[PDB]
Amino acid sequence: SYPIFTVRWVAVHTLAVPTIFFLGAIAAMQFIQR
Amino acid sequence: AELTPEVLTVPLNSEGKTITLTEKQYLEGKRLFQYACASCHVGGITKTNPSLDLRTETLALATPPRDNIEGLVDYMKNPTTYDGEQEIAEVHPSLRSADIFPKMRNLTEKDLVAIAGHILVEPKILGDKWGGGKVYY
Amino acid sequence: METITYVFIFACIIALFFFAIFFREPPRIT
Amino acid sequence: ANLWERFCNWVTSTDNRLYVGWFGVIMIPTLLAATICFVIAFIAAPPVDIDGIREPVSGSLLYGNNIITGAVVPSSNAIGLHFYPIWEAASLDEWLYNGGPYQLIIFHFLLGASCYMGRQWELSYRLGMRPWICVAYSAPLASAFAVFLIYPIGQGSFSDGMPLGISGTFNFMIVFQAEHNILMHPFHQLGVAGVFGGALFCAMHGSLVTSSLIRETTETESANYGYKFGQEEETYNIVAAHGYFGRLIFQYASFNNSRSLHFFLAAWPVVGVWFTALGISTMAFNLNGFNFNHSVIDAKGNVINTWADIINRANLGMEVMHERNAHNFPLDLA
Amino acid sequence: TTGERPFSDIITSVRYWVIHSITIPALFIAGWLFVSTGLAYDVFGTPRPDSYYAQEQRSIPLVTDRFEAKQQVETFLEQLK
Amino acid sequence: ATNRDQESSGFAWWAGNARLINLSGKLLGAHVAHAGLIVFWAGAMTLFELAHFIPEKPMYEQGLILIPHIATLGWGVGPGGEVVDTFPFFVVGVVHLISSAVLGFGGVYHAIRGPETLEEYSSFFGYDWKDKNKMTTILGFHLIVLGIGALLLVAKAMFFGGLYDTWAPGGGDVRVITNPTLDPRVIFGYLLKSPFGGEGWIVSVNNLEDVVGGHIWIGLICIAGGIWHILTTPFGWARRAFIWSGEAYLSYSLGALSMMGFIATCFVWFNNTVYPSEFYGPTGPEASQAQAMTFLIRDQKLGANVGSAQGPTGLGKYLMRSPTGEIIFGGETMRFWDFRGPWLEPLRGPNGLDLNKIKNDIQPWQERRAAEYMTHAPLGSLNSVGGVATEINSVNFVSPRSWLATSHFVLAFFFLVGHLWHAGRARAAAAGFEKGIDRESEPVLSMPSLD
Amino acid sequence: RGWFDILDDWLKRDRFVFVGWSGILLFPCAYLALGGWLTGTTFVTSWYTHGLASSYLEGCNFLTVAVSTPANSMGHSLLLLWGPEAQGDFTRWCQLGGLWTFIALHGAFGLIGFMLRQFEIARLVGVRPYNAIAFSAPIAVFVSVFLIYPLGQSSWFFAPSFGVAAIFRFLLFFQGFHNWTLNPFHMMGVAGVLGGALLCAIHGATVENTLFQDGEGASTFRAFNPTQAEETYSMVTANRFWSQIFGIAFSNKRWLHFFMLFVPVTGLWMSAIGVVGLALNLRSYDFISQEIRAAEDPEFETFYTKNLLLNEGIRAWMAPQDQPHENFVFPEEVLPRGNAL
Ligand code: CLA
Ligand code: CLA
Ligand code: CLA
Ligand code: CLA
Ligand code: CLA
Ligand SMILES: CCCCCCCCCCCCCCCC(=O)OC[C@H](COP(=O)(O)OC[C@@H](O)CO)OC(=O)CCCCCCCCCCCCCCC
Ligand SMILES: CC1=C(/C=C/C(C)=C/C=C/C(C)=C/C=C/C=C(C)/C=C/C=C(C)/C=C/C2=C(C)CCCC2(C)C)C(C)(C)CCC1
Ligand SMILES: CC1=C(/C=C/C(C)=C/C=C/C(C)=C/C=C/C=C(C)/C=C/C=C(C)/C=C/C2=C(C)CCCC2(C)C)C(C)(C)CCC1
Ligand SMILES: CC1=C(/C=C/C(C)=C/C=C/C(C)=C/C=C/C=C(C)/C=C/C=C(C)/C=C/C2=C(C)CCCC2(C)C)C(C)(C)CCC1
Ligand code: OEX
Ligand SMILES: [Cl-]
Ligand SMILES: [Cl-]
Ligand SMILES: [Fe+2]
Repeated sequence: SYPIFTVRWVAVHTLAVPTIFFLGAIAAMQFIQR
Repeated sequence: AELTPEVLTVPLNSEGKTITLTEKQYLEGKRLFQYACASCHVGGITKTNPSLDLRTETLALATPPRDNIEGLVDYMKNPTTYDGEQEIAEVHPSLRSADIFPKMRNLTEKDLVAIAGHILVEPKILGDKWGGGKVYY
Repeated sequence: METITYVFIFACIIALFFFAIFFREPPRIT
Repeated sequence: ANLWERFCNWVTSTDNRLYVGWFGVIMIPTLLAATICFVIAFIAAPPVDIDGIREPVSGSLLYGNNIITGAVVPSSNAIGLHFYPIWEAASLDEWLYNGGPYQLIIFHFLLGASCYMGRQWELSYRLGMRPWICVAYSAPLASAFAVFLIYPIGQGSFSDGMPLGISGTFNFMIVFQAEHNILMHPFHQLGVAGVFGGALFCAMHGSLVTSSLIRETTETESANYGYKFGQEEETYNIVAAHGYFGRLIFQYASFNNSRSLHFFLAAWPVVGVWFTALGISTMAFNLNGFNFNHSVIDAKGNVINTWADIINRANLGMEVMHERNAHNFPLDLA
Repeated sequence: TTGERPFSDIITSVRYWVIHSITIPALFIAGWLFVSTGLAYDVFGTPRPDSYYAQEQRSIPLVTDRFEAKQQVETFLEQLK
Repeated sequence: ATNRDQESSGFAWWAGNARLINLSGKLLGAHVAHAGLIVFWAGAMTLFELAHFIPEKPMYEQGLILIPHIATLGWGVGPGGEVVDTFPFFVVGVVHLISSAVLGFGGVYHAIRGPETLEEYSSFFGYDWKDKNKMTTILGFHLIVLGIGALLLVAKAMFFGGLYDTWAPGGGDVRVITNPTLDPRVIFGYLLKSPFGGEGWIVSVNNLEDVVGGHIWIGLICIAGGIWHILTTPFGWARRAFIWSGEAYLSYSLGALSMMGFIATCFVWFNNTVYPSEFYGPTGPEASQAQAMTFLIRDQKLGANVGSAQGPTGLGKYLMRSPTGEIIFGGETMRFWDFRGPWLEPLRGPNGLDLNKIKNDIQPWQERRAAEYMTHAPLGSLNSVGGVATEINSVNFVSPRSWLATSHFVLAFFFLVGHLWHAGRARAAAAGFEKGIDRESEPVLSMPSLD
Repeated sequence: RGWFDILDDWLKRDRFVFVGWSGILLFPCAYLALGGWLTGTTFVTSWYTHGLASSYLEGCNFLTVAVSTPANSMGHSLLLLWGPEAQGDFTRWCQLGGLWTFIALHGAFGLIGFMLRQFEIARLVGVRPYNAIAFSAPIAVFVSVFLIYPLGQSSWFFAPSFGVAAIFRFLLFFQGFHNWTLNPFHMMGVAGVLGGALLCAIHGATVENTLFQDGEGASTFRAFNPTQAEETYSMVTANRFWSQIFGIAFSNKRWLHFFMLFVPVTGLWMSAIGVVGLALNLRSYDFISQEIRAAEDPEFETFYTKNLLLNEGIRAWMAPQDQPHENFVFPEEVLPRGNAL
């Protein structure tokens, strides 16, 4: 079988985890009124 | 800073009475001003005549006085020159000439007060940008 | 001297175009 | 063979040093006329009233210019899009005053360059090649058409076309910014992405092939002698270059197909220049770039400036100063 | 060919989506709540729409000193009362 | 799966529509289905423009392109171009949209369920790209359909309500054309005019009589030409000149549509006759001439003698002379002195603008039309912000002339690239070296050296 | 074999993403410069340093978000988090512009690590380090523009701000104040970039249109094998084509691909030298012989004199808001304006 946690796994999640966090934050900004 | 009622307070007539607009009245006056006036009066100036602007200091010196809600509503019903000599309703949008200015047809008395309120509130917020032109962009 | 210098440098480039095209080293299928 | 056959055989002859062809029959006289006129005008042409306000602009070298400031001044603003040849003027002194040489140059030039493009297909057809080389040349040709013809058409005067000079070109760039905000147009951004990426990909492809040249020379002689003209064997190792560039990023962001790789070398810069030519062409009809002036507002109603409003301050500076004496009315509509 | 599991095997397997059916939406909610709660402002000092100027003020609170910069910003933020 | 993979067809998926070159049955389903998409958008966009339509606002302030195309044909408008009945706009949108399902049904059928090749089914509908006799017949049949459509426009102008004439006396109105221009010196006189300023080739047409009379000639020529190609085969000089293949024929139409694309772009940007300013807004030159007109009226009311006012450059601040002597407006608008509009001609005399008519014959309706067109100049941003590039956000307006000209120019350029692409390959495919150079029969290797 | 040679074996392992000794410096530095720009352009403002909104939180879009430079009062300070300005506070560190130096410095060490990565991988594979040498031109641009230019100026304030609309401001600033178009070093840089895009387009299109027929399909991309030993396109036919069309043509494959290396690298290097001169305000702003003539002759006019009037207009209109620390107050009567406009 293949390993689950690799250096490539770390490289992907260093970018993938914050990207969805930001997409959720930016999506909430679209409804902010003055 | 906020849009406080003391900012939304404008003179009602030339005798000292005032009226405090609501926040929805200002936003309604801003929408209708863009619907019927912003083509010539963007930012408080006048593209077809830069010699006359929408500054409150200019509306107070006109004859009759136009620096209040009553004077602005009367102007949108029977507009005149700066000295009030001629009636320019034939070449300026108004309810009297809504036949040739179709964007002035579906306006009501409540709408004119909102448009009159925005003209008197906006210079209190933008300062010299209202009626200043490209110099203050 | 300015106009003469510019035209002189420009004429040398046009003359260089002539020798680089018609008097190039012929490429040969070695 | 009669007269016409041997003449057609020589025109379409593949043994000529410089191939002529039928497209070259028009390209040769048109480009020679525009070239002879340009060199004479760049040196001895008198000042030209470009903006039609009786304010001539000196352009030639004999009238106080250098290589950086000299230019061939465009035609007058009073002429507009009117065809102004030599025989339409009462004298050459009038033809030279109103920008006559400019129309003669850009018309014979655009005609010759169009024939130059068709001439690229013609030689490829006689040699048995694929003919899409001229398609890549359509990108710089459409760019010349945009600043020389398409933009004057949309503005209604050839005086607004790009001048034929170094400092004149800079004037065309600044005025285009104030009147169209080209920097904020996504097509010029695509054009920058084409020329910035092209220079990147040109250095990238060149530094990888040279980094994998098979050893055929020594250290006391140039490595270029390791290749002989017309040899069958490839001069470098594409797998070794793929082995390096496949690890600088990751394996699959690297090309292993030389044909697909070189197709990418031709697609990216050409598609980028195609859009920036359409940018000048679409903005010729005043469909300008993004406008975000006074877009950010606080809770009260104050204007919260951004970098977009700062660009508007720079444009206003170019706006109120360009053609200082040619405007009598508050709005610059063309 | 380096030994890692191919990507097409992962994103098409069920177990990947059994895990990532909630991990992707939960992070989307986390970032959403980071702004809706107002924490995004207080962390980075970003001014609120009603915190750019004082009521009758029209001048930007620009920092004019290098070492006393932390003092002036707090002085500017205190005047919003 | 016939010719649906790269091995059996030779074309990758990004060139997968090229697997239809030798499949007449499936190819017919592609052109009938694409024709359904064209009528689908024509009907859906009209219903979208009608639901968003505000009658008291001008059409150019609402971003309409299809309703102005219908309003020009005299359906639903009254005097001055004012909308009086929005139901004809609804009918055109519904009927076009409803007809798209009929075209869509036959497109889907002929493309997956019908026969793959029409050579088996019928000798009348089956064709060969190298069949020079059959190709001209299909060209003649479609030429007759085009000639009929050109006469359908004439019938609308002469027998069914007429057209909207912006040059009609007393103001724009719907008018029936009774005397179309049959004189060939006037009709074919447009084709021989210069395309430069002051002439303008065919764009300078400024009356419906020259428009309707031209579509009579175009209709008769296509019918006579259609009957010609149906009964005839291409001559020898044409057989040795053109490449006879399916890809070559498409390359001819791409160069033809690209040429027509540039023509429509200049048509909508300069001509205000077949594109009335009441529906599409003032042209580029139109609004620029309106600013000089507006302030000429303003300063003259204040007592300024506009005929003697001298500008800073020495030229007239308000009026000057064209290079040929005609009295024209001053300023930067000297380039736009070729403009002709119904709201400006009353002030024009034998030598150009008449100063006596300027002092005493200016009407209030000419002043309102001058201020409206000035503030509606075809200038705007990509996010639809009206004004110059330095204008602040306030006005939501981009002229439909700018939307139509810029769009059909981008389409005209790419369709010229389609010509250079498909016509170059058609030459290489018919010659037999489009796939590369023969290693054992390289043509250049059999040629003498250049030097 | 000790711990050093054990760690060296693990760093140089053949995995999906190569690490290497350079990765100890490249990956963390490259990750912080990217994450620092993304975090700033989404949440961090520029209201106390420039008086501008520069994030998605305040209401900006992708074209107007930026990580603005520190205020002019900060000077050439490193603006460290633990430094005397921020005093260990992270929020105040963001309000003063500490992200800009956080991105510029960590990004500078990232470009050092990426070029070290090019050296290390090329040695393990067994190829020449020309891609690393060619990468010196991007490094030369970043060093001269983001570091050498502001350090010669008054502060970091006049350095490029990490934003789309902020870079466009940087272009128009160098036009009105430095006349950067007239400098001959930028001209050599323009010729290197446009000439590089020319070589890139003309080489790829020539190869694709001089291919040999190694397959029977219309899509000619499958007619190539990376292990093949024969050239895939006719160098001879391509040589004769461009000799008859253009006059001259390449005849050597190795010189051609080095020529593609020299043109874009030399262009950016020359433009970097000119920017270094701009750090000291050593501009190619004026021609003295032109000004002496125009000062004594009100009828002498060239495109050179017309562009300076645009530069004088650029400076007067944007300086009050672009340089708020100067506290410029320009009345309406001093602003240079043409007629009517
Ligand atoms: C204008 C758009 C258009 C049209 C009309 C066609 C038409 C066609 N394509 Mg092409 N194609 C297009 C665009 C288009 N293409 C584009 C943009 C690409 C690039 C991605 C391709 C790539 C491509 C490839 C690679 C191939 C085709 C092929 C084909 C043909 C057979 C398709 C088939 O068997 O699918 C079968 C598909 C199905 C049975 C799935 C259902 C499809 C139906 C039609 C959907 C209908 C939806 C609609 C709303 C229902 C309406 C109901 C009605 C009552 C109103 C057919 C003539 C093939 C070909 O040449 O055959 C020899 C082929 O191999 N196409
Ligand atoms: C002839 C084509 C044409 C023209 C001139 C217009 C013009 C207009 N439309 Mg319309 N539209 C069209 C086709 C067209 N449309 C089509 C095909 C559709 C179906 C999707 C629509 C659907 C549509 C809707 C739903 C609405 C409009 C609206 C509008 C108005 C505003 C447009 C706008 O803001 O653009 C914004 C500008 C852009 C989005 C930029 C697009 C740039 C394109 C994508 C570049 C493409 C390049 C090239 C073709 C791609 C190939 C490249 C390759 C060769 C390498 C304007 C009057 C609005 C309106 O006013 O309603 C009353 C509106 O609500 N349009
Ligand atoms: C480009 C148009 C076009 C062409 C060339 C064909 C050609 C063909 N189709 Mg197709 N078809 C089309 C459109 C087209 N069709 C459309 C739009 C539909 C949907 C309604 C169909 C539905 C359809 C079916 C269901 C079948 C065919 C079949 C056939 C074949 C025999 C047709 C026959 O015998 O008619 C002979 C002629 C007539 C029956 C008289 C028709 C008279 C018309 C309808 C009157 C109106 C004419 C007028 C010009 C219409 C103007 C339309 C407007 C848009 C301009 C032939 C290969 C058959 C086939 O392939 O069999 C295996 C078959 O079964 N077609
Ligand atoms: C849909 C349009 C169309 C198309 C594609 C064709 C296609 C064809 N026609 Mg036909 N034709 C048509 C409509 C069409 N026809 C109509 C409507 C008529 C009636 C007038 C004719 C009358 C006709 C005749 C009488 C003949 C053809 C012939 C031909 C064939 C050769 C054409 C050729 O070599 O042209 C090449 C064109 C030239 C060599 C002319 C030189 C170009 C001149 C100078 C035109 C100027 C171009 C200029 C740029 C345009 C500016 C505008 C203005 C100056 C005019 C070809 C199959 C011939 C044939 O063999 O058929 C049996 C033939 O003898 N056509
Ligand atoms: C490849 C790794 C790397 C590199 C080269 C840098 C480089 C840098 N970072 Mg960064 N950083 C990194 C990773 C890295 N970072 C990581 C992973 C994080 C997240 C945890 C950060 C978080 C971070 C922040 C938050 C900040 C920096 C800053 C800086 C800059 C100043 C660093 C400094 O002065 O350190 C000084 C310290 C050293 C150089 C260590 C020297 C160690 C030797 C062996 C001495 C040992 C002393 C001995 C043990 C005795 C101890 C002391 C004793 C007497 C009490 C510099 C450009 C600052 C900056 O750019 O401000 C604008 C800043 O504010 N970094
Ligand atoms: C990025 C631009 C891509 C341009 C494509 C141009 C190259 C295409 C030429 C054709 C070659 C053959 C076809 C290949 C095309 C190809 O095969 O694509 C698909 C590719 C291959 O994936 P696998 O091999 O896992 O796919 C399963 C296959 O084995 C089934 O055959 O997928 C990935 O590599 C996805 C990348 C995820 C990456 C996530 C991030 C990982 C961390 C990266 C951190 C890097 C930073 C480095 C520091 C500098
Ligand atoms: C082949 C093919 C293709 C194509 C396809 C197509 C192109 C198709 C078409 C289709 C079509 C094109 C269709 C259409 C349809 C339509 C319809 C179906 C309609 C309906 C309508 C209705 C139902 C309406 C209703 C109404 C009325 C009547 C009144 C008013 C209101 C309303 C609107 C409601 C593709 C690409 C996929 C690929 C593969 C193959
Ligand atoms: C409707 C109308 C009108 C009319 C119109 C007309 C009547 C038209 C016509 C049209 C026409 C009358 C057209 C024609 C065209 C032509 C063309 C466009 C041609 C082309 C050609 C070609 C393309 C050729 C080529 C070639 C060469 C040159 C050499 C050899 C080879 C070839 C053959 C390829 C008017 C304006 C009055 C008014 C409005 C409406
Ligand atoms: C600064 C700092 C730091 C760092 C942090 C980090 C590292 C962060 C990261 C972050 C991140 C890492 C984030 C991310 C984000 C991302 C995003 C937000 C993205 C988005 C995207 C999108 C939106 C897309 C779009 C598109 C395109 C581009 C193309 C086409 C298609 C589409 C449209 C889809 C620390 C703590 C160390 C320390 C302190 C300071
Ligand atoms: O000419 Mn050359 O640049 Ca086109 O805007 Mn108007 O006009 Mn003139 O001013 Mn701005
Ligand atoms: Cl200028
Ligand atoms: Cl003017
Ligand atoms: Fe290559």
